[PDB]
Amino acid sequence: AQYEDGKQYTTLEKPVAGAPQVLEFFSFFCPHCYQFEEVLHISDNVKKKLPEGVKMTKYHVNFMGGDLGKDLTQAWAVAMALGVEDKVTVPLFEGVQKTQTIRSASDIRDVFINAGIKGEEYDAAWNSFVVKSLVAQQEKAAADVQLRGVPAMFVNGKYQLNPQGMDTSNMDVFVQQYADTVKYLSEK
Ligand SMILES: COc1cccc(-c2ccc3c(CC(=O)O)c(-c4cccc(C(=O)O)c4)oc3c2)c1
Repeated sequence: AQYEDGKQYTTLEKPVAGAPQVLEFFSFFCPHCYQFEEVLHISDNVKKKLPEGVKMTKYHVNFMGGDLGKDLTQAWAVAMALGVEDKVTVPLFEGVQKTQTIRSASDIRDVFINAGIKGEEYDAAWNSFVVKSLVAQQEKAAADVQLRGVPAMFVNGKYQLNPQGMDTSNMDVFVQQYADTVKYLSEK
């Protein structure tokens, strides 16, 4: 077959029930995730190939960056609660990996302030129990699939993308086949 279990994707031994249709995990400390987001724009290219209105979920992970890595998961929960993901994704990636000016929770907060999020607005969400639940959601999702590495993408909580089975000769070709695989899986 053109698509085969173990080539472009893998099947989860224990399927996860009720998971998001398309769920990808990432870390602002993850170098591959930087390439995925800023150079390849994988998520946006996957979204453009799925049926309009499909649910695309993106969660941060804890297992990179120790203390800061957990602050970034809470900061991503803040971004999700306020709906400012598209405003802080770039500066956070570059703050951590390009300029390396993000070394504390306050430095993370600076990115939101510079992005236009009001100070009181950010601090209220940071300490809100809505955000604490969003943090638990992200952790539960990663735990459900026994996530040990990022970047990663799962489809309907049963199939896991295998980026190792694609050609990296061409930036655009790699993205296209990745997105086509997600489409194929979502139609399974
Ligand atoms: C077209 O030019 C470019 C320009 C910028 C980046 C890339 C590029 C190429 C190859 C990969 C691979 C697979 C591999 O390492 O073989 C991964 C990856 C993804 C998720 C998890 C893991 C893991 O194993 O944890 C690895 O990300 C890649 C990114 C290519």
